[PDB]
Amino acid sequence: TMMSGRPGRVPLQFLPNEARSLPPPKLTDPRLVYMGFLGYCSGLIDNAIRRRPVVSAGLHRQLLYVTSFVFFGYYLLKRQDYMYALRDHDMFAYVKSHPEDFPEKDKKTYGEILEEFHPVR
Amino acid sequence: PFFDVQKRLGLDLDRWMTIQSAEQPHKIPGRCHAFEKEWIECAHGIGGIRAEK
Amino acid sequence: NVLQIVRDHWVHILVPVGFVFGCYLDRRSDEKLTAFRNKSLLFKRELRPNEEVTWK
Amino acid sequence: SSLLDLIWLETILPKTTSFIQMKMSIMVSNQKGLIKLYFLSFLITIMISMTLFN
Amino acid sequence: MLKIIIPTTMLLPMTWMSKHNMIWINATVHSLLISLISLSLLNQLGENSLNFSLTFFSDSLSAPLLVLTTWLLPLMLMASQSHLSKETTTRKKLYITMLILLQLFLIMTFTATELILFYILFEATLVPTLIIITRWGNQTERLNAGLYFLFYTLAGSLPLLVALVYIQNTTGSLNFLIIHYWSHPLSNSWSNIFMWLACIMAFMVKMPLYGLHLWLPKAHVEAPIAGSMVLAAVLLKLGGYGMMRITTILNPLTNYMAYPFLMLSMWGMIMTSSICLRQTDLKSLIAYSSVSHMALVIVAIMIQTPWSFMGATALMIAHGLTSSMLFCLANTNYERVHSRTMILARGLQTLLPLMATWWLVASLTNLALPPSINLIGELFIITASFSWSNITIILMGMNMMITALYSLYMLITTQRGKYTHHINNIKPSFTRENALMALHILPLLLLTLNPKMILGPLY
Amino acid sequence: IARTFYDGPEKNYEKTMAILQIEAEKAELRLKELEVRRLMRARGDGPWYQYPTIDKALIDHSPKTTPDN
Amino acid sequence: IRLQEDPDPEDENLYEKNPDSHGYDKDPIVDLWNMRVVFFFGFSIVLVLGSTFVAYLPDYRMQEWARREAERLVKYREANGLPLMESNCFDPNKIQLPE
Amino acid sequence: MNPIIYTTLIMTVMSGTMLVMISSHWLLIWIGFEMNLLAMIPVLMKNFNPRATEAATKYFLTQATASMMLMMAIIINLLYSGQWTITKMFNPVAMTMMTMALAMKLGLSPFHFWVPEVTQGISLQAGLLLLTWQKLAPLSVLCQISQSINPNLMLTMAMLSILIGGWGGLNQTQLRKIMAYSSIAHMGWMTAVLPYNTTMTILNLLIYITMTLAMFMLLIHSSATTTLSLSHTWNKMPVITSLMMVTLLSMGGLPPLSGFMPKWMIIQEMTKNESIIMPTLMAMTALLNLYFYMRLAYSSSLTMFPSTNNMKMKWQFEHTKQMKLLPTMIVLSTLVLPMTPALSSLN
Amino acid sequence: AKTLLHKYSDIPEGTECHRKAYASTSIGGATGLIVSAYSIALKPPASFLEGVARTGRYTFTSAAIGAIFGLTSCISAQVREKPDDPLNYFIGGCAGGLTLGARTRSYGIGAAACAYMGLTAALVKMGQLEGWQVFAEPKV
Ligand SMILES: CCCCCCCCCCCCCCCCCC(=O)OC[C@H](COP(=O)(O)OCCN)OC(=O)CCCCCCCCCCCCCCCCC
Repeated sequence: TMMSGRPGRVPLQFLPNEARSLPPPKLTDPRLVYMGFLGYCSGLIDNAIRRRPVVSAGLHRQLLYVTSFVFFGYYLLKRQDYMYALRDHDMFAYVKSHPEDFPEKDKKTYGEILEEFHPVR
Repeated sequence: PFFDVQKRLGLDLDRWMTIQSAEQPHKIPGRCHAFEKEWIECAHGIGGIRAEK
Repeated sequence: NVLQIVRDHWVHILVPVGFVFGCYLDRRSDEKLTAFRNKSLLFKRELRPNEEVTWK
Repeated sequence: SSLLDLIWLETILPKTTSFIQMKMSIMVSNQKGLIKLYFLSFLITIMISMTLFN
Repeated sequence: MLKIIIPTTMLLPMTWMSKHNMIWINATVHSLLISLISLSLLNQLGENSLNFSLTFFSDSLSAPLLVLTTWLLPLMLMASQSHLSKETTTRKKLYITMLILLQLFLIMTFTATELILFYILFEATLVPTLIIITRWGNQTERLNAGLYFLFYTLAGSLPLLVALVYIQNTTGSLNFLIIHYWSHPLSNSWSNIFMWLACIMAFMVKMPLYGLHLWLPKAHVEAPIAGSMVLAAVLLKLGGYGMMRITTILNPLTNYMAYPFLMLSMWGMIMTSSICLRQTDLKSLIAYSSVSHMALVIVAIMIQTPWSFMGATALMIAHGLTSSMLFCLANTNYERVHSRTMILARGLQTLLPLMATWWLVASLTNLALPPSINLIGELFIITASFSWSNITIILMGMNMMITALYSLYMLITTQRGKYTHHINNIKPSFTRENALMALHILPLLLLTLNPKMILGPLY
Repeated sequence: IARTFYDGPEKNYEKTMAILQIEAEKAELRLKELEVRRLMRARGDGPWYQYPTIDKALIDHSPKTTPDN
Repeated sequence: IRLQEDPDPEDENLYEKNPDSHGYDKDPIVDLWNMRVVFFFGFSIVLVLGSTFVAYLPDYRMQEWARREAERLVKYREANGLPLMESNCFDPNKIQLPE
Repeated sequence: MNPIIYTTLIMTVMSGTMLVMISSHWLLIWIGFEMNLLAMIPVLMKNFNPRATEAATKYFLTQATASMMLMMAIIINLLYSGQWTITKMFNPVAMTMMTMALAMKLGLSPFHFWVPEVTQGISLQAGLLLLTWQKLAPLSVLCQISQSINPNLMLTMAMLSILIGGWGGLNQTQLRKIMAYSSIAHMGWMTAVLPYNTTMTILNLLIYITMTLAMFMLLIHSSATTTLSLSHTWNKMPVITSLMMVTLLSMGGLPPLSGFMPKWMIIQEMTKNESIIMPTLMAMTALLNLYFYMRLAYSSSLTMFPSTNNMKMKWQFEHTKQMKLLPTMIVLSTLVLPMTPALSSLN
Repeated sequence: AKTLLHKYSDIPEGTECHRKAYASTSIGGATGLIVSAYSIALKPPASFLEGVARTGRYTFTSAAIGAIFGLTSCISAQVREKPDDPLNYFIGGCAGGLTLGARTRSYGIGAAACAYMGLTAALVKMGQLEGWQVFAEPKV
């Protein structure tokens, strides 16, 4: 386990207060659209299993499927973006704190670099 | 795996019984209370790897 | 019978509107890769008097 | 056609592997469901894990 | 590439919402429109590819394959119309959905810009093909054919996934542009040998390679007409495209590891042509001819010279079109007499003149009659192989002779001679079948007129 | 045809430059992340891989029954 | 016998119920319009229009540009007495050999 | 069984698992395991018959032995450390005993026979609950004690589980035994990835639970317990057969379905740690699982087996009971591959 | 098992062929004993004598395979004077496979065992040379 045990981690918290400094996902996000598509597919499968007209029966429950999937997907995307931002922040902090472990290397141009040539014949 | 409901809600379900240097009835000390206290105070807050090392 | 024609031949617009939407999405994706617009060594150019972007 | 394609190319990769998998499946699933037998197997596994694992 | 991707995902709901008697018409019309739209990808540059976005890009190698797929879909729809008359509406819509999903996956596979997405889509193409074969095949052996196909492909491709994730961890990215610009030589060690083996063996099993090819006759013989058309024309070219893409990071080790595969491919050309000489089934003959042509493409890719990649691309396109046409002709003959035996029906030139003409043209294109793109690709590959070594000319010459032999043998057996007396259900050829053959054959001659569009990025 | 259906080479050129920049940055970040993860797991002096230890707040410092606790 | 199975039906001939059949559908009108749309779209639109589009595709491969540049370079080289083709692709002054 | 008693026992099983997952004390974790087993036995013995009684007896014997081994490991760890908190165990022998006890509870090889035995003995709902919950809990314990796990022993048990599951599924014909061997193989995958990334372990757990729920609920809907019984479903409700086919394809790891995501992530994580041979063998061995999945799919969806005459009365009548969250579990088990980066949320 | 593997690896490759064969025979005997114990536990013998016979057959087969592999590999390496070559291990593995086929009286089993055992022995030698690890320690 990598992230668990991080200092300042409040248990059983889906979104801490520091996650509110990040841009919230746009409502037109392709991931949100895919979540809504999954909800619509679940509604169609529900109609098919229960032996109802697939594309015309249960419009209210299909709408509820889509809405629930979009809601949960939005919150899941917020948490995912927060976790990735936290990972990048920790990585950059450690790189700053350990310059001898992450040193800069000399940049030699290809004119100076010697590389072997392997003919194709 | 480990949903820390005790830490989240401020409960003491088993943390009283976790160690033998905690609050004992009638203030009865453990056999190795001093050694355990020193080990805990050394290893607290530095992580498992650093605590072992 | 005009409603019946629509009720039966409304599926013939799906592919055209999908093509239009795909072109729109391609343009919208191209607008996100403008980091080096008018900045390449080969095509760096002074803008015309009535012009703001070299390409869209 | 017959010797290479229909016989030996079929024998090397797909037929030999299929035969091996079938034999292993029979060996694995041929158990009689006897608690005494597979608890003795549990004991042997326990002893092996305790001794030859360091 | 979204302007091509989205219309297929709109073909799906259109197919599922169209009327029961309009599904074929709508699917064919809109597939033709999508092919016309996809024709715009042929306007490739000369130095670098067309980078639409971070996910999709088009190259001079990807564009002809995309055009071929988008053109091949409506022909498969016509063949499905032919052989699925008595099916129910829902099952017909499911068949069309399988074809549409396969086309969409192929388009995304050809336009993918990263190796892992390429692998995901290239493995995603397995499901629709397996479903089509094992569900709408006509004979008992379709289940065995599906099992062989699926397990050959997966046993080939899983080490490719392991190698790809290892390469990403080692280098940083699997993006094709990055792995081309940041390419470094591969040392001659056991680990590099096994990574080379993983990638190459995956694509060779997909290709297929001689000795790893039994799944091809098994699946092509037992598949329905649309499945055979897509298996031979496009799905066989995934291995060639992958090899032409994956060999960027395998040099110079490819100069040392290519010998076993080159010998296998050349002797496989010879052996499969000889097998074609003595086949009692027409579909098996066509399948083994496909194997021989793909072995020639393997030789070109392995020798890996600028004159060999152009020949490889041209031969891939030409073989796809020719094999699709041959399978369509064989399917028409089968649907007339309900048997795949070649010597069962004869005198078909006396009974059906126009089909005899189509057979003649298809067999002439199969044996690489100049100036067809089949011959263009074969001649480029032969010249590159001659530059590589001077006995490959002997092997190519004998392969070409046997190819002409079996092509004209099947032509003479099916079309010429005395008609079978007791076969009295040979109805005149349908306008649908004639149009299918014409739409197969005319693009070949047009590409002969303009050959620079299918010679790859090294032109 | 060029005016209607296509664009100039500058658009594709600079889009390719931007894509290359993004992909190179991502590859560098992936390598750096792998190095950071390896070092953190090896040492334990970073925010990651902080396995739990016994809390010191549980210790009772009140006088006991015997002076030698 | 082992099953209550239907006998294998005889294959239907489209020409029996419709001598003018194009082979697309058993419905005459649907068959006729399927043939018409296939022929029109495929042959006319795809073949003719795509063929002329590909024929008149702009020269983005820069073949003519390369020819003109080669002519210009050849003229400049042979006018000044310089070799037509240089010995090296890059500059040995900029290249630093290891020593 | 009274409905109130049944729901009380189900809630007791869930409360025991929750106590195991929230307790920081080894005694409390052992108490949770004991409560879980005690409340689980009647659930197995709900439908009373000699086979169910035998399955419950075997399950009780196995779980009691595992609990005794786990308590012995706890006591041994207490002897050398004097600590009750569940952390990295301070004694290798105690760690080995704990690992063996948890493997026995999970069903990892060579402790696997009771899994198909009990699964065949008990009904479909009992098997579903057994697999899901009784694998949910010990995996939580293992994830908590991951940093002290012996990689050699853990990976040996995982590979043995994968191989045994593949071969058993190849040879079996009963649907419940096929599901049991599938569970064994997936547990092998999870425990193979366990010593490197508990996040990947949890992701595999979630995907496996979703797919198993979908498959078991489809089997309950079709009321089929054998291959031939399932072979008649196409003549009554062909939609269920197609959904079962796509679920079987997903469980085999075929892209672009949801089942490929756990295998893909596990392969990536293991190859990050310079491990190639184990991921290669694990990937190649799943072909046996896919083979028996495909063989099961041939008999139900891709072909039409002969039917009977009373199936006409079956057509005349209609299914009454409605499964809960069946469409959601079907969708989540086949169409969540483009949502893979949510494993960061799972982290 | 670790001690036996350490002894086998500590014995030099191209030298001390008798000791290398002894180490391989010990490893094979241990494997055969474990297999015999599992076989008796899972499939009970009819009688004690039959169980002893089965254990002896399995142990002798495994020990013969190990001894043949060790002897063949060490002798090949010594005569070719080319250590660190997977071909020696391949020859030893095929020899062990042929020994198994002779013990089971089956030409097809012998051929398949030769092929598979030679391949896996070559893989083991390549892993020893290149530093491949089967059970990798958690690193990242
Ligand atoms: C890609 C193109 C295709 C490339 C690959 C083409 C195929 C190549 C391989 C062809 C097959 C070779 C033989 C493989 C199996 C050998 C074992 C075998 O066949 O066993 C079965 C049989 C059992 O016999 P049994 O039942 O006891 O009694 C009947 C008669 N006595 O056993 C017997 O009857 C035993 C008969 C043995 C006869 C001699 C066999 C010699 C050939 C095999 C060894 C070849 C070694 C090559 C080494 C090359 C090194 C570079």
